[PDB]
Amino acid sequence: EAVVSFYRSNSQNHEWLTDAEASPQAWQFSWQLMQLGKSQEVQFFGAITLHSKLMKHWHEVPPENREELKQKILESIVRFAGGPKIVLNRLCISLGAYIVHMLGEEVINTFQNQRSADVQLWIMLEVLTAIPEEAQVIHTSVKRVVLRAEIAKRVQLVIHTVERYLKLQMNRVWDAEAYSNMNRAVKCVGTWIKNIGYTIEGCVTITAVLLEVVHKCYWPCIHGCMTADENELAESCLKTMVNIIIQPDCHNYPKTAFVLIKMFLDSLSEITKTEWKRENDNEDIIVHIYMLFVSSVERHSTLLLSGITSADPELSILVHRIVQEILHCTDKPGIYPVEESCSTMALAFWYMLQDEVFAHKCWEYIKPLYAHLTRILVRKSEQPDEKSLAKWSSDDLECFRCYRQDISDTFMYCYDVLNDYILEILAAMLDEAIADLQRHPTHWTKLEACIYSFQSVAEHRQIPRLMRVLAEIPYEKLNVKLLGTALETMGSYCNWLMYIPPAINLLVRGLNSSMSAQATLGLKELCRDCQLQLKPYADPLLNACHASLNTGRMKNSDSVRLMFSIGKLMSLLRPEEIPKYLDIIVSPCFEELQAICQATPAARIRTIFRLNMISTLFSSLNTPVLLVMQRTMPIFKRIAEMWVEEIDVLEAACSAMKHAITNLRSQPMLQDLCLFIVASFQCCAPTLEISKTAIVMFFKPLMQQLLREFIQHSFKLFESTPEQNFSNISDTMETFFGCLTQIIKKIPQVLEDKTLAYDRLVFYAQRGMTLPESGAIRNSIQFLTHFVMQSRNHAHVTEVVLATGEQTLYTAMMCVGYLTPRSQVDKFADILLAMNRKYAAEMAVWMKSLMSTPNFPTQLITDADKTRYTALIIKEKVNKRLLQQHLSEMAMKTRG
Amino acid sequence: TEDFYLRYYVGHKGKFGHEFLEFEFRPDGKLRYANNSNYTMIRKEAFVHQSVMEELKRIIIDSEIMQEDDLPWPPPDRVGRQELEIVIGDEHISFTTSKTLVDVNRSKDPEGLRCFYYLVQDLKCLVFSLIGLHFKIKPI
Amino acid sequence: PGPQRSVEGWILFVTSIHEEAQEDEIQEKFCDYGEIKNIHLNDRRTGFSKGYALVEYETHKQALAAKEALNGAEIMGQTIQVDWCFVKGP
Repeated sequence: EAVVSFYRSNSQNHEWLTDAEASPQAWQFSWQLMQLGKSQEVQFFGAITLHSKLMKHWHEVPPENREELKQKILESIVRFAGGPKIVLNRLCISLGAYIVHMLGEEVINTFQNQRSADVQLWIMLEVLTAIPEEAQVIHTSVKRVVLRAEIAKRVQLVIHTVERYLKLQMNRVWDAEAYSNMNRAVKCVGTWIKNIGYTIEGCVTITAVLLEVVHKCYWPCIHGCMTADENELAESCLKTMVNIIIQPDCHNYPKTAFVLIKMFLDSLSEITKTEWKRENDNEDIIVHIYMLFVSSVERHSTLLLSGITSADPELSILVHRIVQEILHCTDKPGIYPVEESCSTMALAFWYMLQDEVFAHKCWEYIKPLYAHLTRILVRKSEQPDEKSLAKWSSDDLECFRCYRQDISDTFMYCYDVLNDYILEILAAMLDEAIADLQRHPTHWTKLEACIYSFQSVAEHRQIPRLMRVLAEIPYEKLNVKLLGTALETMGSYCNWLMYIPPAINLLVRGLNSSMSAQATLGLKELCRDCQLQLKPYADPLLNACHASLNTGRMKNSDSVRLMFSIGKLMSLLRPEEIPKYLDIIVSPCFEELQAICQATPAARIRTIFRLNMISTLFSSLNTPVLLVMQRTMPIFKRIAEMWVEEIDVLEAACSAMKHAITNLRSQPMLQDLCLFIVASFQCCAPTLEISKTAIVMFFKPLMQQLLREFIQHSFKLFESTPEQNFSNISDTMETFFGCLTQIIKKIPQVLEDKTLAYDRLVFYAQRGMTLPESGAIRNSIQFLTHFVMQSRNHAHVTEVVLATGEQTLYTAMMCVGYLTPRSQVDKFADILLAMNRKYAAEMAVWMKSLMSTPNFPTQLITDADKTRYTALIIKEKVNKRLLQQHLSEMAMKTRG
Repeated sequence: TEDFYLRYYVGHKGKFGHEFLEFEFRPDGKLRYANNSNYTMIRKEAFVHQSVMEELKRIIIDSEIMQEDDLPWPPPDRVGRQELEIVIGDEHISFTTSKTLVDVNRSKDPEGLRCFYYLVQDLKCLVFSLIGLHFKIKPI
Repeated sequence: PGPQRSVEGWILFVTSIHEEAQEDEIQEKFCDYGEIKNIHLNDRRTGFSKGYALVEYETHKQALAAKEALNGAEIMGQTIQVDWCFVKGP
């Protein structure tokens, strides 16, 4: 009954209680744990136990007391019907899973036994539904095929039953408890349809009944907001219908397929029309109806397509009717997020048809649709009018953005039908979009939507119109929204530009307004893709940019990208002008920093910006800049002291340093680095990050000394209290080794430096694995794994390996079964493997000695299973996954 | 943790057009693939099963292509531009290089490029087998 | 979840396939459940296998029968993991 404490804090504690559900006493304590008058909290745990045990430990069951188990479960169900809900349901499912096992009549007597009045039926239904799903996971020690086969033999009973119940209810009074039971009923069926398969030919009966059930839920509310009960029941009716057509086998039943689809259509049309009304009462019903149609077409592509061309009359009409519903669905009014939740449904559908026809006349037959659709999209591509002034919540706005993404993708797709034709329609809608603002200048929605539609196709005369239109549009007159789109749509057309002069005009202009970031992105795109072309305007932009930065109005965050465009523009500058521009554009950044160098949390920010700005400008300017860095190297030392205690600023400065250092390889920089790093070291994670980066580009003295200092300093930090600090040291432990690992593969002759103290390295490396960080353990491991690799090639290093030989594999086996979390076990099979390829013989012995000849690789694991795992581990040197399997099994058997 | 995300891109924007091969694995298991060849733009999309996401990950974790960096690497050049963006859990990466035995050696870290260009093949081969069956054809 | 039919039929994604595993091995335990429309066993860095295969069955009855019956298979030493290759949505 200790589980109670856990219910107030389930998450941070489980493990105990769970394994207790595994022990055979679980059977004895469950029924006692869920007695009368006891807390529902533990009673649910009493129920989950019996359940898990019935599916997981049927192996620990006495065939002699089989029926007892049932009678046992039947009594509880009786006690809990009316008591706690969650429990009853759990008991019901327990009764079901029980039955699953008896399959190899049971399903027929279960039904008979149950065919309070109301409750009784709930029990039965819940019981029968839980059956096909348990059989899906329940371990019956029986081949799956026969467990499926047995159940598939009683489907008709299930449905025919439900189908019988429903109709029976179609004549009586629909009690609240009646809807609910009818829900279970309809859901029961559905579950059996997706889990077990039945011929569509026998689903026509129920299909029709459910249909009328739906109707009986929708039409009384029309005169259309229905109770949740009617809605839940409706959905479930609909979902089951979906499950009915989607079946995998149905596709070959062109006959039942048409029949059912025709009845779905001719019976659901009305409801669709009524909800397409603007007085929204249920958006729920229409999504499922529209969903069902869209889906039923997916499952039967051939019927739909063949109806188009082979044109069986019955099909040409059906198909057109099915598409009209979906087309309507797509064209449905309102913004996707707020007014009509069916837009996604329709977009999903077109994708299928468009790809299905591309994978005949169907292409031409789809053109009209495709064309019409495109228009609809742009229509839905229209952002919410500020009339509603976004009375919506960002959720909706955030989701709309996602929506638009799917809507622009759909655009793309239809572009594949008409490479240029789509361009025509978009133009047409833009011309109208012209007559929209023309008559009513408040129609920016249609302007932004139209523009948006064009940008949507920017990934492939109609086009330039767009450009001109953008120039003509007086963006300062309409809502800020147009400026952001206009600019963004232009950025996407970077390629088509390679019309550039006005592009600049727009971007620079777009910077003036609220939406700077947008213009920023647009600019950066242009700079990256058509640099040569902007050379004439490089002198201009570069200077126009420096000015735009002056106002503090521009966001620093965004201002950084402008720095990117600048650096890219500078490249296209003349000899004379470059440095002066750099001076005019870089000096401020350093001096600002310098001022702060005077010597706070408010200063930390300014420090970061200036540092990143350079970092960026450098990044793009690496496409020289050496003189700039030469006279700068000293200030990074200074910034480090200010930032000695703040990694944030630290990382910021290093990045800057790194990006500029990149230019040197392609040499005076190396000197201040050892100076800048000698100040940094004087042991956060970024610090070693650069040391490695610097080192890896120098593949001799400059590098060896920095690495040697690099190792010896790390130890000092690593020298903190092993117990806590080491745990606390997770970040640096991962990093340090991650770097010493990368430095190994490249810069290999490095392992050559006899100077390096490896015994020390490994000393700590074996600890990290045994660390408390969830992932840093891979680094230590990864490191060791790559040392053993090179170690087999250098006697010098081999020594270290020989000594650390049995020690490592020991450290590995300790974590793998006693110290390393259950999940991070596989990360060790790397070192165990690296040791078999270079030292198979040695590893074969260090393994037997630590596993077969130890008192306790673990106390629980069996000497037998221990000896065999030890054998497999040493035999597999060609597979790492295998190791992970042999490793894991033992890992389990080890911890118990 | 659900942060898995993979993407790739390799194409040249010459005067003759933008040839390319760029596919992407979305978090929800959506595999969009696009490729325009000039011996035509073949769009493709599909939701790969959980397990496929797992394999993409496994291949990535064993290639240790998450440690490497394009810092010393050859940036994109007139001839080409390769992109790789992987994210697994709380670690996100994205690389930039040009398309391509000697060119890789002459690069700062040939071992860096060798791993990168080696994973790409491991991913290329997968996304191709995936598509090559769902739609009956690879790119030529 | 939710399997997806492919142009050629239904496909499964077999994971945990031995590294030395050849088309013959996979083609040995997957033909017993139906006439596989196609098969696929993806090598790299001279490694004979990549650990996975796209087994395709004309039907879905066979695909599932296999998916369930071949889930714990232990070929060439390692156990395998058979899953539906393509699902139909997130």
